[PDB]
Amino acid sequence: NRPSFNEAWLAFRKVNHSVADVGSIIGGNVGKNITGGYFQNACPIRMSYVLNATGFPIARNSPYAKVSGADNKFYIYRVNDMIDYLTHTMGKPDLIVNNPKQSDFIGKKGIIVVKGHGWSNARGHVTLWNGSICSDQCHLLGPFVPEVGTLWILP
Amino acid sequence: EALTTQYSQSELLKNWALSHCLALVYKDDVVKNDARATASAYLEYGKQSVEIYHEIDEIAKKYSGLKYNGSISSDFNTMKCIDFIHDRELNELIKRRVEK
Repeated sequence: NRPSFNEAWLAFRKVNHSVADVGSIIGGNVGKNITGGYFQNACPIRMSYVLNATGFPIARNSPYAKVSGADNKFYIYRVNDMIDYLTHTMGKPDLIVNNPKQSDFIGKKGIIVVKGHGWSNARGHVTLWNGSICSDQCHLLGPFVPEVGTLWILP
Repeated sequence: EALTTQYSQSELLKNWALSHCLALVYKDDVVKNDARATASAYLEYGKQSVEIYHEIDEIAKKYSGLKYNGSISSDFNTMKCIDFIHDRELNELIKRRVEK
């Protein structure tokens, strides 16, 4: 099934910090790659932490690039991989919206994926959504232009 | 708005090598962070496992550790990166990558 919304939001707050701090928190190969500067975008790593912390851990054999943490659990480090992973483990989203905006996602909570143009380091972002804001950053719904917004509701 | 999505896997790996080396040789925090961010962009669109970037770093470390001199005052760090991206082993490493 799916992680509870409350647990997800709690977990995410634990890693809602600078990528360096995320490195200190998770440790192991995650921390090591962050220390070395190889990982700068904490987004998929934060989401990985969420899944691993709420009873829906990423399998060692999921066909996505993973790195272990000190907990010996696994952390995806590419946004595109994280998005595909959700698409393939959670199934099909509860809501899909072209040219998404905040009002489109009102009154619903869970995992949100926004793809669009204008970023030089990624095709989009994946984070938590509580009905009015994102868990990290934040008022995504300005250089980034969202083309597609996708939500998996968390119970 | 950058050309990040237009590079081939091979080009991404070369762009990564360059940016990463620049992150290694420069002292200033803002610049170093900038080069790191840039590198991370190229890693995002890669299909390769993280170890290949570690290996690229090994090779880069062979250049960033060099002492360069001239008849003008400089450490010539920039050119260490430029010589590095011409490295034959770097190129062979990228060409024989398992994850194409």
